[PDB]
Amino acid sequence: RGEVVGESAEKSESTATFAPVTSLVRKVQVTQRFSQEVKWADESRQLGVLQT
Amino acid sequence: AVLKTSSFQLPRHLVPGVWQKAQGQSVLARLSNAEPQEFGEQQYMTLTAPP
Repeated sequence: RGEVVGESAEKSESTATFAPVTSLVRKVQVTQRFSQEVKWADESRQLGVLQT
Repeated sequence: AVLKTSSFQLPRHLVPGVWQKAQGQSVLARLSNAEPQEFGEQQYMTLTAPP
C-alpha cells in the first residue's frame, strides 16, 4: 500500500506477501473381468458388448 | 588286483527318440461329419409321432 507523508514525516515499511501451493498426484484405474466365453459369444453373434 | 571297468563308473549311452504304446483316435470324428456351428447350444426339431 501507498502512504501520504509531510515534508519530514517518517515513511513506513510495507511489502507484498507471497505463498506457494502444491498439486497432488492422483492415479486412476478401471479394470473389467469377463469369461473367455464372453469373447466368443460377442465375436460370433456380433453383440458389441466388448466394444461397449 | 586287475583293473575292472566297474572302477570307472562309466555313463550309459542315451539312444535318440521315444518308445510309445499307441492310442486309439476318435471314432465319432470318423463316423459323424463335423457340422459348422456358432458358439452356444444348437436346437434341432424332431417328429415324435406320425398321423
